[PDB]
Amino acid sequence: APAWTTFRVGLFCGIFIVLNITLVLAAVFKLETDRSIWPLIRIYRGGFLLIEFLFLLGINTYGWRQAGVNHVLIFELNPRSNLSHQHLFEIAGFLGILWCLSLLACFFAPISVIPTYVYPLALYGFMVFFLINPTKTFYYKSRFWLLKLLFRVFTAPFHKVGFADFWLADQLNSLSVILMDLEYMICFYSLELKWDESKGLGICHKYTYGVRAIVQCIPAWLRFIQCLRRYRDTKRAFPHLVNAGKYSTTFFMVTFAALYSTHKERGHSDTMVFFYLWIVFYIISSCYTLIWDLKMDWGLFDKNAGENTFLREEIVYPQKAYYYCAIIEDVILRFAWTIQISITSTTLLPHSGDIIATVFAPLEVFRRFVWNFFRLENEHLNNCGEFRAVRD
Amino acid sequence: APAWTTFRVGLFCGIFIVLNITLVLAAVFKLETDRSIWPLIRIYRGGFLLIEFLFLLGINTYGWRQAGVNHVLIFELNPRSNLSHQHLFEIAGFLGILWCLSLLACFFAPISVIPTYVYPLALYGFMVFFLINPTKTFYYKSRFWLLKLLFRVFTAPFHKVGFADFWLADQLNSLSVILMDLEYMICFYSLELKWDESKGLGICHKYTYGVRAIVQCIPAWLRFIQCLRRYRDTKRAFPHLVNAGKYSTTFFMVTFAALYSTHKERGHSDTMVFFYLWIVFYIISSCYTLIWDLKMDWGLFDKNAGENTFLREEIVYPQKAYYYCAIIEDVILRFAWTIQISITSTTLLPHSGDIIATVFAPLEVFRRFVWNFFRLENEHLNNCGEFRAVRD
Ligand SMILES: CCCCCCCCCCCCCCCCCC(=O)O[C@H](COC(=O)CCCCCCCCCCCCCCC)COP(=O)(O)OCC[N+](C)(C)C
Ligand SMILES: CCCCCCCCCCCCCCCCCC(=O)O[C@H](COC(=O)CCCCCCCCCCCCCCC)COP(=O)(O)OCC[N+](C)(C)C
Repeated sequence: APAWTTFRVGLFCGIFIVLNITLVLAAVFKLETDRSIWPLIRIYRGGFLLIEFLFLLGINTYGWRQAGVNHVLIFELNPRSNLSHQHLFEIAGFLGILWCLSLLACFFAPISVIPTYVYPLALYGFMVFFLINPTKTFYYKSRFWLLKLLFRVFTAPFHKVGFADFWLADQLNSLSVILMDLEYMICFYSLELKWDESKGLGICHKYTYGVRAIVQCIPAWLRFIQCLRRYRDTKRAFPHLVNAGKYSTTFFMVTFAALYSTHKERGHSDTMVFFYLWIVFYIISSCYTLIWDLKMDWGLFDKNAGENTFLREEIVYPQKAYYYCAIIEDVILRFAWTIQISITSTTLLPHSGDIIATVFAPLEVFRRFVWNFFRLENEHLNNCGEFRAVRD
Repeated sequence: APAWTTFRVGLFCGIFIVLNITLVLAAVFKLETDRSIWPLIRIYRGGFLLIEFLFLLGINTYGWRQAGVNHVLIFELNPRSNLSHQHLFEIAGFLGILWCLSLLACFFAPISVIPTYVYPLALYGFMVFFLINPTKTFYYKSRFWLLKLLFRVFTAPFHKVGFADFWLADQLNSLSVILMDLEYMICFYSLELKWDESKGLGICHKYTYGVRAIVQCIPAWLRFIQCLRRYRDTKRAFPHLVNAGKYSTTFFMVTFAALYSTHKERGHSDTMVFFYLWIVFYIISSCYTLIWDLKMDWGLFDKNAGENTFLREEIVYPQKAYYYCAIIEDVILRFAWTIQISITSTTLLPHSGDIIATVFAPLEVFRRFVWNFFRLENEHLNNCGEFRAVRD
C-alpha cells in the first residue's frame, strides 16, 4: 500500500465529492427545465453504474481480503500484481472525476466551439482508450487481463468456462443497464440527435424493432451458453442444466414482456393471455433466481445450520445480522431486479419507467455487490464446480 | 503513517484544489467590482498566510526527516507523538477548506439571515477554538505544546530562551503580516464596519495613531528581548548583542519609515532628512539580516568551503544548486522583505502598497520556508548556542 496510491485515492474522492455537490446545485439552479434531460440521464446512468460498480468492487475486495476469502486464487490471478481495493478506489474516483466533468460541461460548457454532444462521446471514448491502449500505461496488466476476460466471455462456447468468465458474465448480468444505455447512446446518436445545437430538446426508446431486448438477453445469453458449455465439458445436469434453465426463464420472461408491449398498441385479445404468461414467468424467474441465490449461490438455508439459524455452518463474516439483512435485501431486490428488466423490456410505463429504472439499477448493482460477498465466501469455503482440485 | 491519515491529506487537498478553482471563477465572474474587497483580501491574507505557513512547514518536516536533520531533538520534542509532515498537511488542508468555504460564503452567502461579516469571524474563531479547546480533541498534545510555546514566546524575558521559543519568534517575525491583518481586522470591526449589510463598500489603514507600527515591531521586540535574555543568562556579546543589534535596526528602520510617513502630510523640511535616514537604515537592516542569514543562520560562505564553493564543508542536502538558488532568493527577497515592512510601516504607497504587500507576504513565508531548511541543517551539523551539550 504505497502512500502515493492512498493519496491519489483521497484526492480523487475529494474532487469527486466536491464535483458531485457542484452537480447538485447546478441541477437545482443552473439546469434549465426546458431541455429534456432523459437521454442525458440514460447515457450518464451507464457511466455512473460503471463507476458505482468499480467502487462497490473495491469494497468487495476490501471485505474479501479482511475476511479471509482468497479471491486471488479463486479468480486465478497472479499473486504479484493483483489489483488491491485502493487501486479500484483510484480507478473509480478517476473515472468519476471524468464523469462529473463531462456532466458539468453538459450543464454549462465553457467552450464556444465545442458542442455539448461530444462530452459523453469524449468520456466514453476515453474509457475505451484507457481500457485498450496498447502502451504499458496506467494499470497495463490489469486491463490486459480484463480485456482477455472480455474476449473470452463474449465468445463463451469456444472457451472452457473458468471462474473468471462465469463471474464477469454474472456481473454483466447485473450491469445489463450499461449495455442498454450504450445501445441507446448509439441509436440516439445515429437517428435522433440533431448535430446542430445540443443533446437536449424518440423511436429508440420503444420496442419498434426489439433490438434492445436482444441486448437485455445478451448477458443471460452468455451465461446460458456458458452453462451449456459446462454441461458439454462435464456431463452432469444438476448444476448446469438447472442454471441454464434459470437463464432461459429470464429469456421467456423478457420475450413475453416484449410481446405484451407490442400487443397493447396492436390490440389483439391475446394481450390478456400474454399478461397472464408474463406474471407466470415473472414469478418463475424471480423465485428461480432468488432460490438459486440463497441455496446454490450463497449456500444459505443449509440443513447443517446449527447455531447459525437459516444459514450454513462455516461463516467467515463477523455478524450473522449481515447475513440476515442480506437475505432480506436479496428477496426485496430480486423482485425489483426482474421488475426493472420487465419495464425495460416493455413500453407500458412511459411515465414512471425511466425513474424506476434509474433508481433500481444502482440498487441492482448494490445487490450484486452484496451477492459477491457471499458467493465468493461460499466458493472459498466449499468448491462449487470451478475448482475440481481442493476445497479451498 | 496510517492509511487514514494519508487519505485525509488527499481528501483535504482535493477539496482545497476544487474550492480554489471555484474561488477563481467566482472572482472572475460572480464577484462584483462595485464592492471594495481590500479589507476582505487583508483578513483572508492573514488566514491564507497561516495556511501557507503550515503547508510549507509540512514540506520542511518532510525535508528534515528525509535529509537527516534531527529536528525532533533540536525542537526538544517527545519522540512519541511528534507531528509528522502528513499531519501538518492534514491541518493545513482542513484549515484551507474552512478558509475557502468562508471566502465562498463571502462571495455568495447561501443564507438569508446570516450576514457576510461573520464568516471571517466564524473562521478565525474556529481557529482559536481549535487551538485552545480544553478537551482531548484533534491533536490535543500538539496544540497544547504550541500553546505553551505561544505563552513562553510572548513573555520572553521571564523564561529561559530555548530553541523552540527562538524558532517560533523568528517564524512570527516572518509572519508579522498575520498580526498586522489581525490588528486591521479588530480595528475595522470596531470602527469602520457598518453592521448593516456586508463587509464591502478607512482610518485603520493609515498611521494616524501608529499602533500597527508597534504590532510590526512586536515579533522583532520579542526576538530583541530574547537576545537580551540570552545575554543575561550567558555573559557573551558576539552572538546575542549583535543579533539584538540587528533587531534594533529593524526597530529604527520601522520608526523612521513611520516618521517619514506622518511628515509627508505634515510638510516640515525634515522630511528629506527622514528619507535619507530611511534609506540608510533600510540598507543597514537589509544587509544586517542578509549577512546574518548566510553567515550565522545558514552558515554558508565558510572559510572551509573546500569543494562546495561559497558554502560550508558538511552538506546534507543532495544538490549544491539548491544552496545556490537559496542564496540568490535570499538576497532578492530579504530586500523585498524590508521593502514590504517599510511600505506597511508607511502610507506613501496607497496605490500599489496593498498589492505589493499581498504578493510579497507569501514570498516572505517562502523565504522563511527556505530559511528553515538551512538554519536547522546548520544547527544539526554544529551547535549554535541552544545545545551547550553536544554537536548533534
Ligand atoms: C453508456 C455506458 C458506456 C460505458 C462505457 C464502456 C465501459 C468502459 C470500460 C472501461 C472501464 C473499466 C476500467 C478497467 C478497470 C479494470 C481493473 C481490473 O480489472 O482489476 C482486476 C482486479 O483483479 C480482481 O480480479 C479482483 C477484483 C475483481 C475484478 C473484476 C474485473 C473488473 C470488471 C470491471 C469492468 C467490467 C466491464 C464493464 C463493461 C460494461 C484485474 O486484476 P489485475 O489485472 O490488475 O491482476 C491480475 C494479474 N495479471 C494482470 C498479471 C493477470
Ligand atoms: C487574520 C489572521 C488571523 C489568524 C488567526 C489566528 C491564528 C490561528 C491559530 C491556530 C492555527 C494553528 C493550528 C495548530 C497547529 C499546530 C501543530 C503543531 O504545533 O505541531 C508541532 C509539530 O512539532 C514540530 O515542532 C515540528 C514542526 C515545527 C512546528 C512549529 C509549530 C507550528 C507553528 C504554527 C502556528 C504558529 C502560530 C501562528 C499565529 C499567527 C508540535 O508537535 P506535537 O505537539 O504534536 O508533539 C510534541 C510532543 N508533545 C505534544 C507531547 C509535547
